[PDB]
Amino acid sequence: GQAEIKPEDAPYITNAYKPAYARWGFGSDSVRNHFIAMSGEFVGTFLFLWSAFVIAQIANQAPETPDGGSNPAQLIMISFGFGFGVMVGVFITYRVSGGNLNPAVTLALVLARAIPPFRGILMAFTQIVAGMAAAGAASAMTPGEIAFANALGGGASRTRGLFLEAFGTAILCLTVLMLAVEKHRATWFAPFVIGIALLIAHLICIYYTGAGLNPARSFGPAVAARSFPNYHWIYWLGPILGAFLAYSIWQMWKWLNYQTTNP
Amino acid sequence: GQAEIKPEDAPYITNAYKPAYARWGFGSDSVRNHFIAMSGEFVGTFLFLWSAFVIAQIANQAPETPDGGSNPAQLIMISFGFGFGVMVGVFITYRVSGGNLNPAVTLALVLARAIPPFRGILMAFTQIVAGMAAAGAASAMTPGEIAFANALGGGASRTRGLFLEAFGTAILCLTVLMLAVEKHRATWFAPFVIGIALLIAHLICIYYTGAGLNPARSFGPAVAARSFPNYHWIYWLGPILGAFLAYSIWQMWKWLNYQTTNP
Amino acid sequence: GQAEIKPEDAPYITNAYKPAYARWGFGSDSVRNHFIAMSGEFVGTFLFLWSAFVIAQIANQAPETPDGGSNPAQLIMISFGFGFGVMVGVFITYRVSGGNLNPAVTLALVLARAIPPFRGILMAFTQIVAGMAAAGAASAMTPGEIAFANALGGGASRTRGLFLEAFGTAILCLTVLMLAVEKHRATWFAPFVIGIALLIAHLICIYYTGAGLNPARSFGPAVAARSFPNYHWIYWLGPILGAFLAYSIWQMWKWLNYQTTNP
Amino acid sequence: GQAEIKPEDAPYITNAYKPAYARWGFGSDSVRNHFIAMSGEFVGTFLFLWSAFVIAQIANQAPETPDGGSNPAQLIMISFGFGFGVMVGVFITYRVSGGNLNPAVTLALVLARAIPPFRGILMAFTQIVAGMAAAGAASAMTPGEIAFANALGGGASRTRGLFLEAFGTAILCLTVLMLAVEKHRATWFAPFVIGIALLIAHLICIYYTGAGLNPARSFGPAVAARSFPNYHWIYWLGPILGAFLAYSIWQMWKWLNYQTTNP
Ligand SMILES: CCCCCCCCO[C@@H]1O[C@H](CO)[C@@H](O)[C@H](O)[C@H]1O
Ligand SMILES: CCCCCCCCO[C@@H]1O[C@H](CO)[C@@H](O)[C@H](O)[C@H]1O
Ligand SMILES: CCCCCCCCO[C@@H]1O[C@H](CO)[C@@H](O)[C@H](O)[C@H]1O
Ligand SMILES: CCCCCCCCO[C@@H]1O[C@H](CO)[C@@H](O)[C@H](O)[C@H]1O
Ligand SMILES: CCCCCCCCO[C@@H]1O[C@H](CO)[C@@H](O)[C@H](O)[C@H]1O
Ligand SMILES: CCCCCCCCO[C@@H]1O[C@H](CO)[C@@H](O)[C@H](O)[C@H]1O
Ligand SMILES: CCCCCCCCO[C@@H]1O[C@H](CO)[C@@H](O)[C@H](O)[C@H]1O
Ligand SMILES: CCCCCCCCO[C@@H]1O[C@H](CO)[C@@H](O)[C@H](O)[C@H]1O
Ligand SMILES: CCCCCCCCO[C@@H]1O[C@H](CO)[C@@H](O)[C@H](O)[C@H]1O
Ligand SMILES: CCCCCCCCO[C@@H]1O[C@H](CO)[C@@H](O)[C@H](O)[C@H]1O
Ligand SMILES: CCCCCCCCO[C@@H]1O[C@H](CO)[C@@H](O)[C@H](O)[C@H]1O
Ligand SMILES: CCCCCCCCO[C@@H]1O[C@H](CO)[C@@H](O)[C@H](O)[C@H]1O
Ligand SMILES: CCCCCCCCO[C@@H]1O[C@H](CO)[C@@H](O)[C@H](O)[C@H]1O
Ligand SMILES: CCCCCCCCO[C@@H]1O[C@H](CO)[C@@H](O)[C@H](O)[C@H]1O
Ligand SMILES: CCCCCCCCO[C@@H]1O[C@H](CO)[C@@H](O)[C@H](O)[C@H]1O
Ligand SMILES: CCCCCCCCO[C@@H]1O[C@H](CO)[C@@H](O)[C@H](O)[C@H]1O
Ligand SMILES: CCCCCCCCO[C@@H]1O[C@H](CO)[C@@H](O)[C@H](O)[C@H]1O
Ligand SMILES: CCCCCCCCO[C@@H]1O[C@H](CO)[C@@H](O)[C@H](O)[C@H]1O
Ligand SMILES: CCCCCCCCO[C@@H]1O[C@H](CO)[C@@H](O)[C@H](O)[C@H]1O
Ligand SMILES: CCCCCCCCO[C@@H]1O[C@H](CO)[C@@H](O)[C@H](O)[C@H]1O
Ligand SMILES: CCCCCCCCO[C@H]1O[C@@H](CO)[C@H](O)[C@@H](O)[C@@H]1O
Ligand SMILES: CCCCCCCCO[C@H]1O[C@@H](CO)[C@H](O)[C@@H](O)[C@@H]1O
Ligand SMILES: CCCCCCCCO[C@H]1O[C@@H](CO)[C@H](O)[C@@H](O)[C@@H]1O
Ligand SMILES: CCCCCCCCO[C@H]1O[C@@H](CO)[C@H](O)[C@@H](O)[C@@H]1O
Ligand SMILES: [Cl-]
Ligand SMILES: [Cl-]
Ligand SMILES: [Cl-]
Ligand SMILES: [Cl-]
Ligand SMILES: [Cl-]
Ligand SMILES: [Cl-]
Ligand SMILES: [Cl-]
Ligand SMILES: [Cl-]
Ligand SMILES: [Cl-]
Repeated sequence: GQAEIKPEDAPYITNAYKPAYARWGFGSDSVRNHFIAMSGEFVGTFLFLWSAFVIAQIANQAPETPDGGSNPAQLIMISFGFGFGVMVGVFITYRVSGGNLNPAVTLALVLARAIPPFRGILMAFTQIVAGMAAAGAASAMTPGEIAFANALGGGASRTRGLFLEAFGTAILCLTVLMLAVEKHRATWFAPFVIGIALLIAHLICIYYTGAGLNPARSFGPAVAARSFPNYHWIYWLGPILGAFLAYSIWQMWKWLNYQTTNP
Repeated sequence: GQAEIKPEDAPYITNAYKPAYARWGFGSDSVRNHFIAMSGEFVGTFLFLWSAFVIAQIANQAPETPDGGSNPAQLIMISFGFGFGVMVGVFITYRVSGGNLNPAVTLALVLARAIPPFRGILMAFTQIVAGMAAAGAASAMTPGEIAFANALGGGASRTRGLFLEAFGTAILCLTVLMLAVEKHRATWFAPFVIGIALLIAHLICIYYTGAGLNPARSFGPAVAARSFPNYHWIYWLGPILGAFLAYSIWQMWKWLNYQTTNP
Repeated sequence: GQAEIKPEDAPYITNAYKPAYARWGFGSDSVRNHFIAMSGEFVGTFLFLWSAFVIAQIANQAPETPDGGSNPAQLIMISFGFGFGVMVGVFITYRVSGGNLNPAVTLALVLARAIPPFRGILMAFTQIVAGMAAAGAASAMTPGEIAFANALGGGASRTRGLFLEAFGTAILCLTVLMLAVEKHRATWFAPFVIGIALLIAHLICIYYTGAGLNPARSFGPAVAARSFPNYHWIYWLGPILGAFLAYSIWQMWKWLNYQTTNP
Repeated sequence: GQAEIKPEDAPYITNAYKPAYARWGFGSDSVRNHFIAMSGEFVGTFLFLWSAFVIAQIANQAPETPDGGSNPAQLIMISFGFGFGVMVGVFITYRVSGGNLNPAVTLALVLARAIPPFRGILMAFTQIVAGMAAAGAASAMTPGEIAFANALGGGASRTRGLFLEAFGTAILCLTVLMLAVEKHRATWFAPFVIGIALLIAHLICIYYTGAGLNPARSFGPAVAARSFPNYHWIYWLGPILGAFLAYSIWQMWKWLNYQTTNP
């Protein structure tokens, strides 16, 4: 009553498709392993953010919408660039670094003790450098003035923008926690769900905040544009609050042993 | 002829990705387990409906279409917010509560005896409170008048709207029954299919009814807007009829032992 | 070196998610089994085509595009209704009838000897009745004149339309053959790929032919509109040619034992 | 503690859904096996590029956007045609040829030693002939002048276009390497990720270069239009550079034994 697995096909069963941080135990603090993790975060964050920056540049060449109105097709395009861009980046780098590609996601995972603090700082630094490189590349590669930096819009105040950014980032981070960090038959598929979470968070936030949801995404274009709005802090504090909210929900479920009827 | 599973990778095989209601047997009536289920429905319904309400708010800032015409890009955006929003919510909460996020889905599952009536009532109450919280949050977070409450449009009568809502809800509930409640190799993937079902149901209904398809989705914005149209009942009776239709089809297939050639 | 499967989780492994026709051997010619198959095709085809007809009705209320031009957002909406509509229908009915939902797909599968001719005729008749019911329901449920019947457009001739319909249907049928009929680790996922194939085929065909790709989809609206264009035959012959082309490619690969390096 | 697999269901476990090149060992140099591989690349590339060419033809009938601006809905439609078109093609041909459908992808895989050079040349030649056939068919099937040939736009220079094409092709090729060539539990799903990578690469490139990303995609329409721009070379050199960049990253990760904490 077992189905035969041919020896040439055993790798597709034995080689689990799991985030790299699930297997960062003893031995992980070598220079080699720190470099692997940094290289995954650099490559992944660069390709995700470069892609999404060029896509936003293009989408923002659409004719202006009167009276401050929204442009649904434009918003869909930009959300695809970030949502599908992160999906591809995370699928590529999942077994390299785990594909965080976002200092707020790394923060949630350090709070959850999925990633130790020093490795987490290395990853976050890498993501921010990658975002600076992506912004510089996207600027160099496109004509016109930079149109992919974050700014308030749509009549949103700074306070509203802070809360939009926090709850959007929370959705993203809770997705990573429940699909990638939690170990089950759907862990392999987490990069898909993470990408859809980011897609959604962009449909919520682009019109009002530009959609930061990721300090590395917001910092790099500000550097490249040589321009920091005085409300730039919302793109740091909002995602940090969202990481903590997501962690807090996950932690409650872990204390409750959520997945088991009779612990 | 078996492929080796390394002990560190056994959790990805042994921990099934299955809806929580599949494992609610003896022991389930503890306060702990009722609270777990309520917390999954609250978190999931809040994040799904909050997201989708803000997305609809934004989409409804598009310039008006003349002569009552439709705006396909706008309709696509809103359908993404509800369809992908529910997808993310259900993937997050699948092993917490099963991710119903909708009193009509809970009703279908109580009729199918997947969920017992008292737990079902607790879940439905939770969903309605979550929808009120989401509406209040989305209103507080966005400028302008609320634009995410349901209303008839597109020249549709109340009777047409009732039938559109019933058949759209039936599609959703039959999806949950056949992909999540029925146990097979695709059960793990049900949250994806459920989200696409809801996406479709929004492309059918937004233009004509606003797309309720979920009494908790329709009630909360009416509370927040301090406004109930006299036809609000279609957003309760239509989804209830759809739950019964879906249940009736599933029940026929169960009586027939559909999946087996020679019972 | 094996991972434990808890007895309550064995159904998710032992109950394969496979099309019903894979298991239609001895015993299949009972009235019960013919009725099961017909009921799957009726329910699936009705929900798919009803959904997609209402979605097309709505999309076709968009303001007219000047000079015969195309409207990409409108075309995307309609393609979503048919592509995601068929995806949901096939996922629901996969283990009931196999989810053909299309006489041309049934024809390809009768040529491939996946489905015997008498059962195939029963299924095709059912699909055509379902399409008539869906058209009548969609008409009854929506205001205005029917806008979901097929017609030539975009400057396309009948001959061009015949070839567009044939090659689009071939893509669909080759997808079913290679993902659902062929037995492998991705068979379970065929409903997804089938839906994307149909999505693509609609982006190819709507503007020029209305996108028939399915005689049951084309016949029912003509009945409901009390209107058959003299070129209606392209919506029968084109899909029949496409079924044969797909079958011919698959048959060549089967003769070649494509999947095996050293037969 | 094992779940029963019924003998009729063993094929869905034993028949791995893996790219054909994973199993091209001894015996592969027969005429039969060369023909199988060529037939997969021909069928797959023809259906992908034919589909996407007709879709682009249609999308390019949209009313002109003033002042050189972008049209997000149009760009989304075209990206769907190539991204979902390649997805369907690769799912169909995965176990036939591996579904490269692109000389630059074949080049990356020859550099990675996944495909030997002579077979690789045969595949690339086939892809280019398929692209010529697809262009000729799409032209013959549609009214109007050909609108699916690549050209610079959006104010992009040749140098910018070369770099956009190189980095977009790199994303595609790194996706193939890390999801299809690398052997793990997600290899079966690589056709999905490959299609999303191509979707993204089109949202980056269409507006500025037309999106070549594939010498067979760029050559065939130039032949059919009897028109080669003097910058046509960017559609060869850009994808070749991208293949090398992707290979270089993958090779670094292979030298590092990326997937293992303690080699
Ligand atoms: C002398 C004591 C040496 C202790 C070496 C312990 C190395 C544990 O190392 C861990 O092993 C697991 C496999 O068992 C892997 O999954 C982890 O990737 C790895 O970090
Ligand atoms: C890895 C990223 C390298 C990208 C290099 C960007 C391409 C340079 O592009 C050049 O920019 C000039 C102004 O800077 C313009 O005047 C040129 O005509 C344009 O080609
Ligand atoms: C919604 C309540 C928490 C978010 C509030 C964001 C306030 C942003 O506003 C900041 O408030 C600070 C404290 O009052 C003042 O010190 C700063 O000058 C002011 O910019
Ligand atoms: C406390 C939140 C974290 C902020 C991250 C560091 C980004 C700050 O960065 C700095 O912004 C200043 C604005 O006054 C500028 O003058 C500098 O130009 C800018 O680089
Ligand atoms: C086995 C791990 C579970 C730990 C015991 C959980 C018992 C608490 O159970 C729940 O706690 C909630 C507090 O958030 C209360 O609101 C609920 O009323 C209560 O049922
Ligand atoms: C003295 C009698 C005590 C009866 C205790 C029965 C507990 C059954 O409990 C059930 O067990 C299943 C595992 O077997 C789990 O899947 C279910 O989650 C759980 O509800
Ligand atoms: C968890 C949800 C908490 C969200 C709080 C909403 C943000 C408050 O936002 C404020 O609303 C005022 C009117 O109410 C406006 O006048 C302000 O300028 C706007 O900032
Ligand atoms: C399509 C037939 C079933 C749906 C019918 C919806 C009727 C909604 O209309 C209601 O009909 C009731 C009964 O006649 C009257 O009592 C109510 O006043 C009227 O509002
Ligand atoms: C029978 C269908 C279920 C209805 C769910 C309860 C919602 C009713 O709710 C009530 O609607 C009334 C309209 O007359 C109002 O006057 C109240 O303002 C409103 O809260
Ligand atoms: C093994 C479980 C199957 C129960 C026996 C089913 C026998 C009925 O079989 C079917 O019943 C339908 C009623 O809906 C009739 O319309 C069909 O003609 C008949 O074939
Ligand atoms: C006296 C001879 C009676 C012959 C009865 C043969 C029944 C075969 O029946 C077949 O069995 C397979 C399981 O083995 C199932 O997968 C198929 O669904 C079923 O059609
Ligand atoms: C299962 C499908 C049943 C759907 C019934 C369709 C709803 C009837 O709808 C009615 O159509 C009339 C004209 O026919 C209009 O005049 C009405 O005001 C409209 O309500
Ligand atoms: C492209 C070649 C095959 C498709 C051709 C479609 C021809 C549709 O045209 C039909 O051609 C028939 C045969 O000449 C004539 O008998 C019919 O009157 C004419 O309508
Ligand atoms: C040979 C292709 C199959 C055609 C399927 C049958 C559809 C024909 O149907 C018939 O079309 C005629 C047009 O002359 C009409 O007069 C009838 O109104 C119509 O129902
Ligand atoms: C083991 C099953 C494989 C059957 C033998 C296949 C041998 C034919 O092989 C191929 O046949 C093609 C015909 O379409 C020719 O075009 C090719 O040149 C030839 O290599
Ligand atoms: C006399 C020596 C003959 C050597 C024949 C070796 C054939 C190896 O052939 C390989 O076998 C593998 C299965 O083991 C398959 O996966 C590969 O597809 C196949 O190329
Ligand atoms: C496999 C691809 C075969 C496709 C054949 C294309 C259809 C021929 O189509 C014809 O093109 C003529 C000009 O060439 C036009 O004048 C016709 O009226 C149009 O029908
Ligand atoms: C960005 C730097 C690498 C890409 C540069 C693309 C240059 C395309 O420009 C080419 O440059 C060649 C070498 O100077 C000259 O020989 C060619 O005439 C000129 O067309
Ligand atoms: C070196 C990059 C590879 C180029 C691939 C071959 C395509 C060249 O092709 C040739 O382009 C020439 C332009 O001068 C033309 O005159 C010919 O018309 C054209 O077919
Ligand atoms: C077991 C296979 C791993 C081979 C040994 C890798 C040791 C190199 O390790 C890394 O090399 C990088 C070079 O790219 C350096 O930048 C890093 O500082 C270093 O940690
Ligand atoms: C990507 C974001 C990385 C988060 C790094 C958080 C840095 C906090 O790390 C802290 O860990 C404490 C252990 O409890 C130590 O006591 C402190 O010294 C240390 O600063
Ligand atoms: C989310 C919607 C929850 C549906 C709850 C339905 C409430 C009906 O529950 C009913 O169950 C019956 C058992 O047959 C009892 O006899 C009744 O007393 C009870 O009201
Ligand atoms: C959905 C479309 C169903 C296709 C049914 C095709 C009907 C052809 O079936 C044919 O089978 C032959 C066996 O070789 C018989 O000899 C013929 O009598 C019979 O008509
Ligand atoms: C689709 C693109 C196919 C790439 C084919 C690359 C052709 C290079 O192949 C090369 O292989 C070398 C082995 O090191 C030989 O020494 C050379 O003779 C040969 O040209
Ligand atoms: Cl260590
Ligand atoms: Cl403020
Ligand atoms: Cl109990
Ligand atoms: Cl009415
Ligand atoms: Cl029988
Ligand atoms: Cl003609
Ligand atoms: Cl050989
Ligand atoms: Cl240049
Ligand atoms: Cl899977």
